Amino acid sequence: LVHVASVEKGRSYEDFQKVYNAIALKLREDDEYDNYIGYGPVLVRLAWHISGTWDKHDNTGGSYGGTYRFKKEFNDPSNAGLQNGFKFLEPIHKEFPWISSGDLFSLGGVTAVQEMQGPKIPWRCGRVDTPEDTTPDNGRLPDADKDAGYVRTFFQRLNMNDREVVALMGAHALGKTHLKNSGYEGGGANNVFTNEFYLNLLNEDWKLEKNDANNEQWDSKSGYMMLPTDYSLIQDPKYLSIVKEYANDQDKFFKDFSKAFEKLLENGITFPKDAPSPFIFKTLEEQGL
Ligand code: HEM
Ligand SMILES: CCOC(=O)c1cnc2ccccc2c1N
Repeated sequence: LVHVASVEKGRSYEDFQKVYNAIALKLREDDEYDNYIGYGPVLVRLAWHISGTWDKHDNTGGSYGGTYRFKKEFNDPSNAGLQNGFKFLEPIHKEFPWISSGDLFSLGGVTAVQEMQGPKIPWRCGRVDTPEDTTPDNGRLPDADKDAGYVRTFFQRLNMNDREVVALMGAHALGKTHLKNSGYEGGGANNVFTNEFYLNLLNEDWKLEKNDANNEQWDSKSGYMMLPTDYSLIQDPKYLSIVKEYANDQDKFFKDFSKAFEKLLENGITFPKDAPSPFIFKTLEEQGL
């Protein structure tokens, strides 16, 4: 099973920058969403979920196929709430129908991260829409009620190591949990990409409680929350070290996240030797737009 990247015919950097810009402009002007969080966080989550289906053992799933457009994956309980990201991207796709679904979904996550003042995420095109019988079964994305051993084992399926895992989890500084979506409630409702996930883990006084859906979560007096899988990053000594490193080094966190997030979005894709170099898109701000 090889998924070879194939550049959308006749497209170049500028074409993709235009799609980036459309997403970013819509992020700016659809700012009311989810009590003024905006769509940034959910678009980051969508990019991660469409990528997180990958299995290194047989090379199935991941972003290449754009199979989130299909009913089985669209309706995965693990993807509850992602329909909002899909709806956001739908007019974007109609404006730029030449882009593959997987390129669009992954590009939305890149754009969201950069537009929320995150690190630049290099991004490669060439994901190709594959048929419905390539859609991965439900159950490939991770549960939140688990411990560090689970997180570590889970992520080995996506060929991620401890540093990559800890880096990627910093995305949980963004957005919030929604009881109706996941059985968890709360979060900072933040839309600026920072290293505050790690600072919060280390600095808050956390109490493990049951929530209204009778799930376990960690709550702070200041009103932040952490999933059991989030908190496992300070229970495990290897993860804790890296948590401390990112809490104390914003630039290192940015750089490591950029690498891990790109890798996440590219898992399962074979890039031929004559493929274009990754693109680094300019923000609206850098374009004076
Ligand atoms: C152990 C792995 C992970 C687990 C168990 C997990 C679990 C969760 C849960 C339960 C939610 C709340 C969803 C809702 O209630 O709407 C959430 C939200 C979120 N997750 Fe994760 N996550 C994991 C890893 C990741 C990764 C690797 C990223 C991206 C790099 C990511 C990005 C996000 C973002 C941005 C949100 C907020 C979305 C919003 O505000 O709508 N997560 N996650
Ligand atoms: C502000 C950083 O710490 C948090 O408040 C926090 C912790 N875990 C989360 C897990 C999922 C979504 C949001 C999350 C979140 N916002």
